[PDB]
Amino acid sequence: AMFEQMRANVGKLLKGIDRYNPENLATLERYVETQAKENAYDLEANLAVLKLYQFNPAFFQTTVTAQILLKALTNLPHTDFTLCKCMIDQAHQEERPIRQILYLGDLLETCHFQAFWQALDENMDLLEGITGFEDSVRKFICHVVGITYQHIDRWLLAEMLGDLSDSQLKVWMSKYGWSADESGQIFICSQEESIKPKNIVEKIDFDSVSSIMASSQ
Amino acid sequence: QWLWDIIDEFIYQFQSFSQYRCKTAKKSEEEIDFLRSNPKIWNVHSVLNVLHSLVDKSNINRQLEVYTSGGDPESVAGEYGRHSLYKMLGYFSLVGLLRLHSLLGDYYQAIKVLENIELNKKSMYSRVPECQVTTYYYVGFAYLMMRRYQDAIRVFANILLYIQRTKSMFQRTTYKYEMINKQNEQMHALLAIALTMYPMRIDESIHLQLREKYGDKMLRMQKGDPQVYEELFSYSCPKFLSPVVPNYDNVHPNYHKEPFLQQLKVFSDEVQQQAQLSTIRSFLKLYTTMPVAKLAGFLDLTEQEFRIQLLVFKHKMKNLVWTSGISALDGEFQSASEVDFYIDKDMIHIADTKVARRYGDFFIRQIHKFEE
Amino acid sequence: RLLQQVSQIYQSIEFSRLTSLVPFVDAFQLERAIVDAARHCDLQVRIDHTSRTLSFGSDLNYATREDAPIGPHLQSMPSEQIRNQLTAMSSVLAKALEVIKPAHILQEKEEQHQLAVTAYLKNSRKEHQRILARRQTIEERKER
Amino acid sequence: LQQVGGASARIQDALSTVLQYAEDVLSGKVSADNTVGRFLMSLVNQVPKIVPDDFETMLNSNINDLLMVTYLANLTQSQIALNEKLVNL
Repeated sequence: AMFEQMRANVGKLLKGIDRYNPENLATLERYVETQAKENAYDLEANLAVLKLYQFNPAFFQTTVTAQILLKALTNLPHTDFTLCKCMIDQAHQEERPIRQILYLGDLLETCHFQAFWQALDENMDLLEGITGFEDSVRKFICHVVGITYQHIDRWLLAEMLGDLSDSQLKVWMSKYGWSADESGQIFICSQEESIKPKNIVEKIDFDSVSSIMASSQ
Repeated sequence: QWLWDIIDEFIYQFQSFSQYRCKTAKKSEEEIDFLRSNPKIWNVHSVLNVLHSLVDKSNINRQLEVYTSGGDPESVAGEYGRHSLYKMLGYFSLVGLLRLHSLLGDYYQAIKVLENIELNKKSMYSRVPECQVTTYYYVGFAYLMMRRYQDAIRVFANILLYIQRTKSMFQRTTYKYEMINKQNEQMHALLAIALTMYPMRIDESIHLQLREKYGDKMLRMQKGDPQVYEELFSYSCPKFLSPVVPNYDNVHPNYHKEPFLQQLKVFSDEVQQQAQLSTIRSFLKLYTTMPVAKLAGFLDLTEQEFRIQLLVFKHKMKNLVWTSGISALDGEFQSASEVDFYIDKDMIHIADTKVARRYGDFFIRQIHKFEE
Repeated sequence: RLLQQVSQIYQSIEFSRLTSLVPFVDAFQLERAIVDAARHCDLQVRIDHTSRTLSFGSDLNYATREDAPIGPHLQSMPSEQIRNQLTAMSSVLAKALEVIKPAHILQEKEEQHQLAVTAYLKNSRKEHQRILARRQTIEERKER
Repeated sequence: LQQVGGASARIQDALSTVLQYAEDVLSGKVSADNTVGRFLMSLVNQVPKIVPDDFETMLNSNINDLLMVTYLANLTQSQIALNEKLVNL
C-alpha cells in the first residue's frame, strides 16, 4: 500500500547527486517513521540518515537514531549490523537508553536470552512502536538454531526461546521446517551434510594443466 | 603552513576537471593539441586523478581540522566528482575502473561501503595494476568488517599474485607497492589471527619466519590475554583511515580529535568482539566424538559452574559457525574434518618461471639489438 | 625363486606358514634373505608383524626396474598390470579387428590398394626422367 | 601429444569396428558367435579392477611428480639462462 509509493521516493531521488544535500532527511526520518509503522526496508537510505550525522553533527536527532539500530537488530543475522553499529559517533552514545540498546546487540550474537526476554526493561514503548519485533528477532533465532541441533527437547527449547507455550510452539515450528519427533526431539536435517569434506581426493583435471601442456608439448 | 600552495596549485586544475570534463569536453579539440605538441610526459591523465587523490588526503586532514562541516576539499573531491566521472559519452582511455575506485574510494573514507556486487558487474574495460592492489584491499577490508570470512580467503588471495616484472622507469606505483603489499598480507595474517586457523592461504604463499612473528601473536589469543583485542586493533590503526599530515597542531581545544572520536573509539570496541569467536574457537577439536556423559564431561572440563553450564556453553559455542547435531538417547556429537589440501603451486611455479624465462629473454633480446 | 613364484599368486600369507614351508633354515636366516631380493631385484614382498602376515603386491605406487629375472611366469602383480594397461586395449582390439572380418572397411582397403598400384603405373617414367635430370644436376653442382 | 591424441584416434577407429558389430551380434548376427565371443570377454577380463580411490593416489601424485620436473627443469634452465645473461657481459 504505502510501501510502493515511498519506495519511489527513496529509489528514484536518492540514487544520485542529491545525497550531499540534507533536504532528503525531511522524508528520510519520515522513512524512519515508515519502518516503525509498516515494517519497511531501505537499508542504504537508513544508512544515509546516519551518513548525514558524522559529516554534519548539527542535525543529530535522538528519536530517529535509536530505532534504526533496533530495527537493524531486525536485520540480524545479516552482518550489516557491524557497519551500522559504528556509524553513530561515540559522542552520541553517552545518552540513555542508547547505552541500553547498544548493549542489546552484544547479547544476541553471544545468544543471551534471559536478559532479552525475561529481564528486559519494557518501559520504552518503541519496542511495540515497531511492528513485529518478536516475529523478526526470533526469525533471526530459529535460523541460528538449525545449524546447531539435531535433537533437542521442547521444554529446553521454549526456555531458550523465551517462555512461550506449546500452543504457539507447534505453530512457529510448522513454519520453519521443524517436526516434533516426540519426547522431545526436533528434526532439522540429516547427519551427512556437515561433516563437510574439502577432501583429500581433490584433483587436477585435463583442462586445468593443458595451458602449460601445449607449449612444452 | 608551507603546504597551502600544494593544494592551491593542483586544485585549480581540479576545479577545471569538474568544469571541463563534465560540461564541455566532448568536442573540445584545442586543449588536446596543446597536450600532444607541447609537453614531454604522456601519462598525465593517470597523474591528474591519482596524485590528486594524494594531495586531497594531505588537505582533508588540514581542512577538517580547521573546518568541520562542509570542508573545502571535502567539497571538491566529494561533492564534485562522482556524477562527473562516469556518466558522459565514452572516455576511451584507461580511466574505467580507475574512476570507480575513486568513487568507491570516496565512499570508503567515510565507512559506508555496501556496494561490492554492483561495481563488480559494471566494467567493460581492462584493469590497471595500480587498480588491482587497491580494489582487493578495499573490498577485502570491507569484507573484514562485513564478515564474509569464508570468502575473505578468496579476496585476499587474489591480491597476492606477486608477479611484478618491475616497471620503474619513473615511479609508476606511485610510492605504494611495498607499503600496501605489507598491508594486505598483514590483514591476511590477521585473518589467520582472528579466524584460527582456517587459512592455509598464507602457508603456501610465503615463508615461515614471518608467519612466526604473528605466530607469537596468535597463541596469545587462545586462552588468556587482554592485548589480543589490542594487537588486532593497533596494527589495523594506520589502516582504518590512514591520515597523513596535520598542518596546525593546537591542543587547547584540540579540534582535530573530534573527527578521531568519530572513527577510532567506536571502531575499537568491535575489535573486542573479533577475538570473542576465537574464544568460541578456543577449543580446537581434539575430542570431537562423545557420549552424553562426555558433553557434560566437556562441561566440567572446560570450566567450573558445570550445571547449568549449558546456558553459558551455548554462549561458549554459538558465535557464527559451529555445526554439530547432538544426540539425547546415545549422546553422539558430530565431527567436521580439518582435512589437508594438496600442492597446486607445482603448477603455478611452472607458470612463474615460464613467464620469467620468456621475459628475461624478452627484455634482453632488445638489449642484444640496443647496444649491438 | 619361491618368492618370485609365490608373490605372483598370493597376496597375503602368514610368515608362520612360510617357516614350515622351507625346512632347512631357521627364521632369522630366512628373514634377511627375504628383504634383499625385495629392495634389490624387483620383488614385491611386504612384511607385517602385527598379524604376522606377509603381503605380496598391494602397493600401487611402484615403478618397476629393468634388471629383474623374468623366470617361471604367471600373471604378475597389479603394479605391473595397472601400468601397461593401455597396451591391452591397444593389442587385443586390433586382434579383434580380424575376428569380425568387417565387410565395409575391406572395400576401403582394396580401393586404396587398386588406386595405389595404378598410381605407380600412371606416375611411372616421370620420376626416372627427372632423376636423370637430377643426375646431370649433380655433375653441374659438384663442378660448381 | 598429437601422436598421443592420434593413439586415441587409433583407439577410436578400432573401437568402431567391434561396437558396430556389437549391435549386429546382439540382434541377429549370432552364427559364428563364439570366436568373437571368446575374444570380447577376455579383453574386458584382462584389465584389472581397482576402486578409483586407489587410482588417484597413483595418478595425481605422479601428476605431482611430472609437474615437479616441469618446474624444476625450468628452475634449472632459467638459471642456466640467467647465468648466461651474466657470462655474456
